[PDB]
Order: sequence, then structure tokens, then C-alpha cells
Amino acid sequence: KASIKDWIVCQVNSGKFPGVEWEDEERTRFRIPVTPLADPCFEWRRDGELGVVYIRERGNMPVDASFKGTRGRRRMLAALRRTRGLQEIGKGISQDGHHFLVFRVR
Amino acid sequence: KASIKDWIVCQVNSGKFPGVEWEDEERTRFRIPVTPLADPCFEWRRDGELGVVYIRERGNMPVDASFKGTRGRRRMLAALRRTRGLQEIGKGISQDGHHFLVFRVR
DNA sequence: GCGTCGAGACGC
DNA sequence: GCGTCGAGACGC
DNA sequence: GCGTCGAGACGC
DNA sequence: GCGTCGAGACGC
Repeated sequence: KASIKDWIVCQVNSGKFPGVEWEDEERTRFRIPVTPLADPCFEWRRDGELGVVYIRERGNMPVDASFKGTRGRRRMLAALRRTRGLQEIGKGISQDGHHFLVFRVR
Repeated sequence: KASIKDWIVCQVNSGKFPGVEWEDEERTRFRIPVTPLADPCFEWRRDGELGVVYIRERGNMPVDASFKGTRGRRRMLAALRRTRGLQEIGKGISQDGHHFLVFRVR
């Protein structure tokens, strides 16, 4: 049971999820893709998978079909925001069309 | 009920509670007294009352004798740390001996 | 609300 | 001296 | 009127 | 700390 801060830092470091990435060499700012499910540029591995990994690794309930979209992602974002090691600092749209949130590691 | 950010800002503004005060004229940083109950400098009106006001005004559970110490303050501080409009940024001690936490209004 | 740490009163 | 057990503050 | 997001009170 | 469930605003 690692801290949320350490958990997310390892996920970003891993490079396992496209768009879940550092902005800087100093690794103080990271992006979390948040493209709506209804958007034509939603991509599962980018916008959906991390949320599922959060709920499988941290959640305390069975991971059923209701998590095939963004349910786990919503839960994960709430976890990141309420962590004192992190702080949402902005958001944007990439030139490839996808939506992201920006967090800073304190 | 007001948002928790609006709730605490109003409490600080009000000057009801000694030590529950702004650090700056710009009202971006406030202090919450957190002197421990068994510390020789503990003063109810400063270190205890606000926490009980939190429980009375925000909670739904009976306000019994269990809140005659720092239980309410504890629940309040947790709520303050978790709210997205606020960030705990420090801690201090004053010349009268009391301890405080510092929050920034974002 | 529990887990870790460990006050200080106690036994020898 | 140095063991016992485990206050009340605080991290989780 | 429902779906997504996610307030903040709660348990431990 | 960090899970639970799910306010009321808003997109659909």
C-alpha cells in the first residue's frame, strides 16, 4: 500500500499509458488524459485504462462492467485532488484533440 | 449549506474566534489554531470552539460529550485539507505559545 | 477509528 | 538501572 | 430526465 | 491518509 502520490508518480514514470506523462525533465508536472467518452478522439489506452488500473489497485469493490468507460477515471481524479502531495494546476487540449489535466508534484 | 471554502472564509472574516485570523490584508492565507488539548497553552475559545462550531453547523450526528476536546477540530481540519479551494501550506508557533496551521485560499 | 510512537508510574 | 504497559498527538 | 462529474460528510 | 457514496451544475 504505497501513498497516492507515489502510486501516480510510478504510473507516469512507467510510460505504460500514452498521454500519462511528465511535462518537464524535473518531473514536477504531469498530465492526466480526460477526453470525454463521447468525443471522437477518445482512445482507451490514453483516456480510459489508467482509471481501471486505479480501481483494480486501490479500490475496495469488485471491478465489473460498469468500469468499461470512465467510472474508474472519475474516482482516480478525486483521489489525486485530495492528496496533499499533489495539486491540479491547469488543463488543456493537445493538437491531436485529446483533453488533459495538469498536476504539480509538491 | 455554504461551500466549505465559503464557510471557513466567513469564520475567519468574522473575528469570532481568537487566532482564527488572516495573515495578509489580501486575505489569501489564514491560520487555524491547533494547540493540543494537554498542552499548557490550550485555550478553548481559540483551540477548541471553532471545531465544535464545525460539527454543530456541518455535521448530522449528535453533538455529544465526545466533542468536548479536539475531535471536532480534527474533523474540520480534514475537511479543510480535502477541499479543492484550499491548501494547507504550513504550520507555526506564536509567542503566546499556541500552535497553528496555515491554509492558502487558491 | 486504528496504527505507531512512546508519557511516566510502576516492580524489582 | 532497566524492564514492564501503554498517555495523548498525530499519520494513516 | 438521465449521464457525468465529483461536494463533503463519513468510517477506519 | 484514503477509501466509501453520490450534492447540485451542467452536457447530452
